Amino acid sequence: LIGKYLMGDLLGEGSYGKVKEVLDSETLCRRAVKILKKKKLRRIPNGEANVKKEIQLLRRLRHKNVIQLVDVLYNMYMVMEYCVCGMQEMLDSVPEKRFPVCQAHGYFCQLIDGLEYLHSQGIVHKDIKPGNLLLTTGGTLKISALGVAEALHPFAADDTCRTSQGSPAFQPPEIANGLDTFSGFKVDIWSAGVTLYNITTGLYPFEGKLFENIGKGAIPGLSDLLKGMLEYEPAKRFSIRQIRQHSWFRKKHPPEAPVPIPPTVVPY
Amino acid sequence: SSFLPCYELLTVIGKGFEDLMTVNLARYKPTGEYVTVRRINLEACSNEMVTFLQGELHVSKLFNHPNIVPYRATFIADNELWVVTSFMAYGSAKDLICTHFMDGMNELAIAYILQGVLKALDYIHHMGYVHRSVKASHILISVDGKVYLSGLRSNLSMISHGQRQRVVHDFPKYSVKVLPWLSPEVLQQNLQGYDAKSDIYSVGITACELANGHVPFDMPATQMLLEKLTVPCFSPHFHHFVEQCLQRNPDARPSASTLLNHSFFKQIKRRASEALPELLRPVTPITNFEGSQSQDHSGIFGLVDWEF
Amino acid sequence: KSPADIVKNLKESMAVLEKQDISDKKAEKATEEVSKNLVAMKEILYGTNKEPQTEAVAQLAQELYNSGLLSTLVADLQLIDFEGKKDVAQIFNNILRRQIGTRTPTVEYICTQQNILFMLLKGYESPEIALNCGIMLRECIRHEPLAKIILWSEQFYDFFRYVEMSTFDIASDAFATFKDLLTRHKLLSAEFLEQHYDRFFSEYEKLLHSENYVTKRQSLKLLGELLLDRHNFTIMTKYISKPENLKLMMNLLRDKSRNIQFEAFHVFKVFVANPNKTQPILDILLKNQAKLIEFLSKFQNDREDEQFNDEKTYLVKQIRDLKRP
Ligand SMILES: Nc1ncnc2c1ncn2[C@@H]1O[C@H](COP(=O)(O)OP(=O)(O)NP(=O)(O)O)[C@@H](O)[C@H]1O
Repeated sequence: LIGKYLMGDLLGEGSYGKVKEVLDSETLCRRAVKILKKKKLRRIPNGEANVKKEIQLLRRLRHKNVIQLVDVLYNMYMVMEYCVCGMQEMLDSVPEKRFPVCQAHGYFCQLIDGLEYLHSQGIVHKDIKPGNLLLTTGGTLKISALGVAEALHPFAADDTCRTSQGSPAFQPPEIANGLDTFSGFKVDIWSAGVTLYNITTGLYPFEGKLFENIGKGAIPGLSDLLKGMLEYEPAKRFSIRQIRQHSWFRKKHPPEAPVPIPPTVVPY
Repeated sequence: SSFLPCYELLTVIGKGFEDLMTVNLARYKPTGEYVTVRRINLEACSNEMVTFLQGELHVSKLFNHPNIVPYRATFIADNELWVVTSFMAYGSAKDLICTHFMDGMNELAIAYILQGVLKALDYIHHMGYVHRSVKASHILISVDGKVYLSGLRSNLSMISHGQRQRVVHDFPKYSVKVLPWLSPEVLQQNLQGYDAKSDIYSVGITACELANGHVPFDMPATQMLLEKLTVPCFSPHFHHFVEQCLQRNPDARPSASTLLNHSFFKQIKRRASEALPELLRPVTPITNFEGSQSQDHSGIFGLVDWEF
Repeated sequence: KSPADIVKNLKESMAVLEKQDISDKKAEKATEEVSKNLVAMKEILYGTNKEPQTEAVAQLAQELYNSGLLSTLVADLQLIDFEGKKDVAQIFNNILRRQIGTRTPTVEYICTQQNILFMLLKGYESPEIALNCGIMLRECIRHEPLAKIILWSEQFYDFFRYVEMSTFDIASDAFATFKDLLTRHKLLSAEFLEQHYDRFFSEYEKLLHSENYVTKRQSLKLLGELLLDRHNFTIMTKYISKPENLKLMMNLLRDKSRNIQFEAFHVFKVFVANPNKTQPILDILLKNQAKLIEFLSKFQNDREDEQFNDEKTYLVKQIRDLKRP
């Protein structure tokens, strides 16, 4: 028990904390709690600050495709809406390590919806990747882990940015070089392009050490759409409008068996 | 039958929606007709709550059926939302239980009540909705036997993306009170989700509530979840009818339309209109609203400087 | 009986109901024929429980386009029975979402027959069809080219009346369509708000003064959301530069209602956070500096929210640090 929440089994454990399932004891709503060891945060550089920051953002954000923050409790515990699985977990469950085009496409349009929303709030996510994209039981994609996101100023003219701190593989060539100021949105787009590249093929567009390889700018075999998202020049790189209007996005692909989602409260 | 936003408010006849809603008997001053006015201080609702309430109105204007309470008018007065509906003089079936039939109702009376409910659910299930609040407090008996299903607020549509979904996964908001009446697969919130066959589980629950006079499972909410995940419990046919409603597997629970065909409904001869007033025998409804009897403590059911 | 058969009977039977004035016998048969066929259409498009037949749907769509029946069913929705009107909308909603390759054929159809959109719009004025007109318009406006046609039209401004309708069911429906048009297609709504600024906000201004509590509260919430969307940057900087808008926000801070004043607080913050205030905006804030500091400090001390407490704090500091260039 914690507030009106009683605890369940481990669902996952990223870098920051262990995530356990929870159950609202008054309403009976299935929820999830991010559990953060106060002392372990203090020794993650900017760990405390990243958390308070994410809590600030999630408190003023609301969209079908952004993860919902429900409550915050102390003594630390972030109560989140429940998701049955994260994207990377599904990829990890099948030998192929990729989705059929029809499945991947739905996820990708859901992702564009969330990104468009967040950008319109001036949020630059900075860590778009399958491990950060979760799924409800109703197959709704939720962009999660706003840990390293940069809220732009409502009076900044541009989406100009300065820091990286996203996941190394999903980083663009602007960052694999320093640069000093770059469009924040176009960083999200390269990152979307690397996740789309992945969910569709099973492979990553860059190996690694890592940064030297990205800051040099190869497709396997949609292809036009992938080059556009993964442009080395941010100017020539697709805007979210250009993604929406591209024929691969607009096409309704014929739906073959998709990855079903891989195979907690009774004792308590 | 037009109405204008001018209503004499009287008796509190019920409450609801987290206690934000008062239910009033009222006199429509123009015509002299007695109706129900449902009122909610919107000042006390989140923007979301208002939207949720806005959804109930839409759905009600969509539904048209003889066992569904119709809404006659909706408008803003000052900071409150008012929904005008016909007055069901007997009250709800929860009134009748709590107020007089504390140890439960007569089996024939239950046969009519459940019949009306199944007819309405057949219609809403065919319209592509799931009710999600089937319970005795949402069953109104008219001034002359006509049974109505209410509680449209909880109605979720299964038509999504202009297509019909086999299953839904939506945990209903503002549902704390309803919890006991919800199917196991509503409550467990996993990958299978639920469908129209969840309200048939609630029919079985409502069946035990009418027959017993107390809801299945007053205990805390988590305890009834542990039990749901066992089941509650007269003519042989009725027991079996209940046993069918309450089956663990939804696919084995029969629909509203084929529930209609159960042998339990064979005992129905007259129509509920020519037999139900008689079955709620000891209880006489209220006719004379021109008296102090509407201001009696009992209620009316169960009678026997900026600088610019 | 085939899709072409169903469409033909439907087209014919509707012609009958439209016909000036005829025998009662034929109106009953046609009414039945309208209901019966609409049921069969819905059931082709949605299936039963037999999923939607891929091939019959193709056929039915092509017949609908050629028959003109899609335009007819909207215009003469009043002549159709209760359950049939619901079916019209359901059918409409479904063929609308039809998609072949990169093409969306029904959007293309309507683009050649745009009076369908305006007829649906005008539906808010007939109580017996407003709801189904609303349902169909909201679906239409999911599609960018259809939203554009409405936004760019003279009759768009009728929404300003439709949302002040004394029937809350229809008023709420109309405002939901209105909110949607302004917020879904983000590049379109900025284009629209740039171009039609003066007339839009002269009408919007009116809504912030509505005697309807729900109208005021909602127009204000919506204004805050518009102003903070980055796509609307240019619109914001214009809105926050006009003294009258500042006066209005400042005056709504003192309103009867805790909820309205909170919304005004959320527009008001935008005025203050501005680095590039114009002189008269600057001036009002200066004239009221001490009063603002006293006001904001006491402002709804009855929540402990935290984010809100942080917002007041940030604003008070903003106000204190005010000077002249
Ligand atoms: N038309 C009516 N005629 C007579 N009684 C009514 C009528 N409408 C409502 N009531 C009474 O008012 C009660 C509450 O109305 P209801 O529509 O059930 O609100 P609610 O929000 O669902 N309450 P709850 O069950 O706590 O969620 C009913 O159970 C009846 O007792």
